[PDB]
Amino acid sequence: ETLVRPKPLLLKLLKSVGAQKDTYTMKEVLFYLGQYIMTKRLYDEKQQHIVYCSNDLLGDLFGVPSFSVKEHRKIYTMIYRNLVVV
Amino acid sequence: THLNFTQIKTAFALYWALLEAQGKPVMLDLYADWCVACKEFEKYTFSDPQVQKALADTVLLQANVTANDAQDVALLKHLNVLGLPTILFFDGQGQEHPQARVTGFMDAETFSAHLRDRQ
Repeated sequence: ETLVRPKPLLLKLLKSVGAQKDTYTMKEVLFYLGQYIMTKRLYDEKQQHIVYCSNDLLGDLFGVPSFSVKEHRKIYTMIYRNLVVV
Repeated sequence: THLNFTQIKTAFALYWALLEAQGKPVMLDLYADWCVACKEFEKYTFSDPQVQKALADTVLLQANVTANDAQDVALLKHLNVLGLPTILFFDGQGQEHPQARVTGFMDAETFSAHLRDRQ
């Protein structure tokens, strides 16, 4: 929704799924993030709402071994912990 | 002329989509060609500009399972869908209200009544 500048790490990931910008809306960041997980297939095929980042940049960036997409707020904070605002 | 729905394939895409909503209520239309009731739904009910406005505050999702491939069946099994048409509703935290499943055809009016049983 509102404009934000991803930190070095969240940018390095974001450029990897075809974002060329340096400044994004929120909905964008969420979108390109979803894509990174689909791309690297970090979700469990059985329980698709479960994401394994331990052993991947996303783990270091969120600082957890795994998480459930079901926990909206937690992920939102883990993201925001890698932005700043215009 | 047609409502604007973002397409989904995997259960992941759905769960990610519910996150991206955060706050907005969500509607999920399962769709297929071989489901006439679905194309009937699309053309007659989602064109109707009364419907369209009752959904303007609501995020709109669509799965196309016409292929009935593995990712299509996993989605359907996980969602516990028995057959099309099926339309699913989510409150703002992304939990489905199963009471408010639609499992049949409805016109513009009946739909807008069922949108008095949403979220």
